[PDB]
Amino acid sequence: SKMNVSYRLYIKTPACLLPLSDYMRAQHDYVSPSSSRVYIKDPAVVYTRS
Amino acid sequence: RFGFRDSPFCTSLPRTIMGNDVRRISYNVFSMMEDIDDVISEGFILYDAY
Repeated sequence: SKMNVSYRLYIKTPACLLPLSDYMRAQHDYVSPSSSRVYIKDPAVVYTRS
Repeated sequence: RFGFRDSPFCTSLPRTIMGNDVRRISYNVFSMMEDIDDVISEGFILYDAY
């Protein structure tokens, strides 16, 4: 590394990388709606009896 | 007059029953009624139709 490499390139640390110690920063919450919900596939029909 | 059992014929449709005027509902309103179960308990007259 010291003798056989001539030039080096440096960039800001990508934010996607994360050390193993900071694994709790990856904790996140996702919400799924209740399974009792029923989604209608039938259209509404409009009528009058007058 | 005719001696019928439980005669369905009245000389005239009564104006008052038990001291209160009999409710009159047009056929169109009765067709669209969704609280029909509460109405029939008291009794009513249907008109505006043949």
